[PDB]
Amino acid sequence: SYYHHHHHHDYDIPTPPRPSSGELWGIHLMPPRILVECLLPNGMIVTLECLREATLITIKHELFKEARKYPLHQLLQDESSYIFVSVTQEAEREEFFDETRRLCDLRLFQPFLKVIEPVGNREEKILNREIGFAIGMPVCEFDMVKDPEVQDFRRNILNVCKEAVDLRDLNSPHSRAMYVYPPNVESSPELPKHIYNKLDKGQIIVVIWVIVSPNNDKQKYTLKINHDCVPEQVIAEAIRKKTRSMLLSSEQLKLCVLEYQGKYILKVCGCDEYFLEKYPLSQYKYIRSCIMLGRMPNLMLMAKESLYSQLPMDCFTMPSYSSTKSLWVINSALRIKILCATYVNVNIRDIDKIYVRTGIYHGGEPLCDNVNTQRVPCSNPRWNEWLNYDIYIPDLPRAARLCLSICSVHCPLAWGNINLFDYTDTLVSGKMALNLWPVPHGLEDLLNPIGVTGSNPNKETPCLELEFDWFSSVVKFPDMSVIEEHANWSVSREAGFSYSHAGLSNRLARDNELRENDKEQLKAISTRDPLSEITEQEKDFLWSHRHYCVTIPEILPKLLLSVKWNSRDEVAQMYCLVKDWPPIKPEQAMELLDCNYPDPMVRGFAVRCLEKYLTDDKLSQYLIQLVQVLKYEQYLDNLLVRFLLKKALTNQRIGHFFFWHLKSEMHNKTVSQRFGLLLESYCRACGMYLKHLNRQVEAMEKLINLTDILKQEKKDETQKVQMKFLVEQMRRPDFMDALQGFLSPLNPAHQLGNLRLEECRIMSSAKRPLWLNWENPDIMSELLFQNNEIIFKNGDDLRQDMLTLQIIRIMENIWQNQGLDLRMLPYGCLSIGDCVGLIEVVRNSHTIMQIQCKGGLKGALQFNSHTLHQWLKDKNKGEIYDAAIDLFTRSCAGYCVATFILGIGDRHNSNIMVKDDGQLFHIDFGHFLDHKKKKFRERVPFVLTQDFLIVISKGAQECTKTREFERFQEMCYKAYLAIRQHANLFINLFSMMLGSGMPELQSFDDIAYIRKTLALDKTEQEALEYFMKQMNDAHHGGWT
Amino acid sequence: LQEWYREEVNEKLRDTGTFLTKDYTLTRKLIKSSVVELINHYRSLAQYNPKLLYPDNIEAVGKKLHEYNTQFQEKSREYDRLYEEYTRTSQEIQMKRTAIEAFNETIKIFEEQCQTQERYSKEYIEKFKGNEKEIQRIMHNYDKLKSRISEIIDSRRRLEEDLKKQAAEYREIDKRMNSIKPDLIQLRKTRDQYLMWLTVRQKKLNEW
Ligand SMILES: O=c1[nH]cc(F)c(=O)[nH]1
Repeated sequence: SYYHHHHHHDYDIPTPPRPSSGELWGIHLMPPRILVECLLPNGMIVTLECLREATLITIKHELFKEARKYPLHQLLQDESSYIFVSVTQEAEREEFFDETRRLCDLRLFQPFLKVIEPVGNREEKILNREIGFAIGMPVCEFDMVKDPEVQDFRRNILNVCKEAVDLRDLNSPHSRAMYVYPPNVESSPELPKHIYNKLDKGQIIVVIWVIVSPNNDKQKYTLKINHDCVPEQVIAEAIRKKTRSMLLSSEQLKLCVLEYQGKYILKVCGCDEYFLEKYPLSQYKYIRSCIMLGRMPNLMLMAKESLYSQLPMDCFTMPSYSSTKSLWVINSALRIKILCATYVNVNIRDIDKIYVRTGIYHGGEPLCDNVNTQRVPCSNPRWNEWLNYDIYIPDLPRAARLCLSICSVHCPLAWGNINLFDYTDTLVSGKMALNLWPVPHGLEDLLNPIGVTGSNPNKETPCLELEFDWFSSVVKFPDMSVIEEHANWSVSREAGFSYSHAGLSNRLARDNELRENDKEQLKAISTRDPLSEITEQEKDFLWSHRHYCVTIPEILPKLLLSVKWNSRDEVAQMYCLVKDWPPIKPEQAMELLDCNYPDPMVRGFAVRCLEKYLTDDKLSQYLIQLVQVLKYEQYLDNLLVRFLLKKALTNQRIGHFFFWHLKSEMHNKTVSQRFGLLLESYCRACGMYLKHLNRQVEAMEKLINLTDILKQEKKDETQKVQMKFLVEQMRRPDFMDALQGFLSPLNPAHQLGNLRLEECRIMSSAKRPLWLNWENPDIMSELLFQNNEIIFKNGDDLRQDMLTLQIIRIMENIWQNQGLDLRMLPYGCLSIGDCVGLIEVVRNSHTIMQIQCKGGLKGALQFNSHTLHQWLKDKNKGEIYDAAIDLFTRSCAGYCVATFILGIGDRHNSNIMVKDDGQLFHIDFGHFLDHKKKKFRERVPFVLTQDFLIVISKGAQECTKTREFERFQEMCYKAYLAIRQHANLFINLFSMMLGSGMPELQSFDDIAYIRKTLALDKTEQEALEYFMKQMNDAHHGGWT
Repeated sequence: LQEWYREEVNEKLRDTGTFLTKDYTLTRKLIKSSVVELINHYRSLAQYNPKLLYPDNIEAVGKKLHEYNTQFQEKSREYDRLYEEYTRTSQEIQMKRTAIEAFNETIKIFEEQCQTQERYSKEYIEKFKGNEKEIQRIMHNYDKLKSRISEIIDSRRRLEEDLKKQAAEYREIDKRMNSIKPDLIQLRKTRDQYLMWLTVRQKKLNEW
């Protein structure tokens, strides 16, 4: 009746990528006792029975007492003349020098050991193993790579690594402490106006702490100094007050201050942040949080020599790896012989016929795109044509590359791209063997130039080999000198053109006097965003007035996209404007490291901007974007790498995230080589931090293996059983070793001490994320947080969060440092692996659902709208109450605007959270720029229920009409516009992230959502009203 | 004058010569007295500037919007599922390939050990002649050593076959992706044209 008795005959009720194999090959967690064949110098095989967690000291010391009961005993030296070795799962013969290591921790492939004495008598140097571990592929895997570029990278990048370690031991040990513990400081000293007014005309109250003996007691010297006084001054006032006395004249104090003053430096109580240079205390982040949060700083006087005590000497060592012919001579068009793909996996039934579409490109393309005929279609596909490209060979730009793809009848099968010049500047000539890459999910488009340059290293893939026209000699690219001449010639040649011209658009005819309408159509273009595509008229317009455009530095990004790169005439002149163009702000410069600016002069310039302007603070903000932009660099060795590597080696807090951002993407073979090499270099030069990173790595690996077992074997068991298993395993010593003495990668300032397994637990989600809880082992744990806790989540792709939480952080600092205070809580989050990451826990906050499960009464009738307000009142009572609403009203307002602008997945009772103090903030954002509309809008994802509206207007009825809400509604307008004025950045940030394989960022139209939602094509008054309209129609009343 | 007359300009330029502040704009291979005057003429744009070929029910055209959308989004899952298999297989494959290299290297250490003992043992087979006591137990050890290398090459072989069975299944996955892909584009192209024929009624469409 229901189904018209239609049977579905097929349907039968019978019927997080993974898997990183663990302690032994094919098994996650090696059996608690196990058998291992020890192999001796005398060819004898004992077979020791060994505990999972026994050291090699324990195994050797025993093996040389169980080999005494086997033959040929006197053919073996004293054990100390020996060392273990075996095959690993990465598949190298690893000599086991650290005999304090445990058998589970070795990553053996099969359970066996072999004795030897150590060859390669520089033992020290065969701790490349430390770097190999940190990186998760062995350094010898690079020694075996043929390619000159890779080896030329490895040797030449050490130039940078050297100059970095120079800058560290310059004014040591201070300069060393500076590297290790850089001051955490806002880039502006100016203190925003709403922060000021929490100060009674520029005064904080601080609290210095001290210790005398044994280490036991401490003492609180509570100052009240000027917000804009420095650590030095503050160290004095503390020392004054410690040592005033009735047994001391005033002038006697002054001397006993001077001699003590600079024997001390300012710690922060609870974490390894230190105030180590001339900065107004306001400017240090810890302070500026304490102001905002209604908190009294807790600093500490630490003796410089008790700190310089701790810093070990980096000890940087150099490794064991210690005529042309101008392109412009070449007279012909480009041609390229195709030949034959082999491995082409297609149905001859379903699909008709197949060809090799090709093209030449520079980001966007400099000729008509061509193909070959649809030959030996499907079965054994072989062409042997010569594709003829209608660009003359002198008219190639430095950056240009062939893009190709095998298509069907009609949609693409496989793709691959090659750099037309090698890294030595040399036109590519001869035969090539190019293995293809599959087409991505979203990519319907036939050819794919934004994809990575180079062959796939996966052998078993469509190997489309081909030939390049060869001109009897190595064809290089012109010198700069040679390019300057041709620019000056093309300039003088242009001066004597004649009155009229067929397309006098490219040329002026106004000459040194341009019309006043024209000079302000340029600044009108100048202002427009990156995504507003430019009309040919306008390009030729810009391109003509190009020399006036030096007045308006910021115009450049446009100007470059105006040049035709198919005219070396034009291109050569551009190389000379750009040569010495005015440097620009970093926010505009970063546009010029995206895929659309592939030239090296351009990209050099853009680094020259960062070198000058971009600060270690603002670098650390945008690090993600700059590491992602490495993927668009043509060659391994380049200016951006040399910059980032150096900053990383200068500053150990950047260094830290620089490792993890690269290490994060090491699974992804499009960058496995590149990033590997870079990490190797960083790891060799960063000195002792390597050892700190090696513990963090070690820890994350144990956690990966743990959750892996939980998500495969131990599913279909009760939480109860799983939770036994978890604790049982954390008990074991290889774990207690591995998971206790280390730094949080979410922020390496926090230490992670012993694990309280009381508070460690598996969350309820089906991905089985772990709630881990460590002791803060700081001396002043008390004054920060005695227990540190963070969530490890194997199974989910963090990096969409990682970006949105970054974007939010930026919107906050935009808003707040423009004086207008909307408090966003961009909780910490870090991707460290395939779908592996970390999330900062925020204590004392609950999902609105929890609020309603609490305040729900007795018998399950219906939940109340006020419950939230009533739970929020129970927390906040007095002048307190009014302030808890202000906070709520302010955060709700920011999170309204941010959510809407980004279009992040719809918000509901289970992904909005509220704090005891009454701040509201979103978690678990999903897909960001409206990824779910690929299924069939301009959405409002934060739709303010009654609940919020009530709490917004201190508990009224028909709340939409109060003044309380007029404030709120104004904040939303003031916040929406404030972003809009910075909407260039937000385009550029999203624009730089296309290099990642984030499915929400496939290509520029994805990003184009953010235009309509900021309404950039309009004027501002229109946007306001569009925003009001969009806010009105989701809520059904309120916004005029 | 209302066939050819930014974001959804490009979405209707996707995959196809094609053409379509305060006047008008002409877009694929952007261009700023009358409107229908100038487009019929160019339908070669070289001679203007150095460097235009392709221009009843109501409620059961919208049930076809529900139907082609159930096809498409089932068809998309078919694509989205297989892409994962394709990658997992790729992954799993390579782990095997490494294991083979590791197996291989395991063997080479063991083959050398069966070699290593004979040098040092068949010096002690001849010196003194220990008698049948010493050499029956140096014979026992060597018995294991070889029968172990048997086991390893058994284990490696047994892997190498599986590589092929995976590798076989790998190819088969791409095979079917590449047949599903082209139909997926037309299922998608027609569901855009079907919704274009409907559009105002913007707000009635989300349920289908
Ligand atoms: O302008 C700068 N030059 C050099 C630096 F190290 C720096 O931080 N800023």
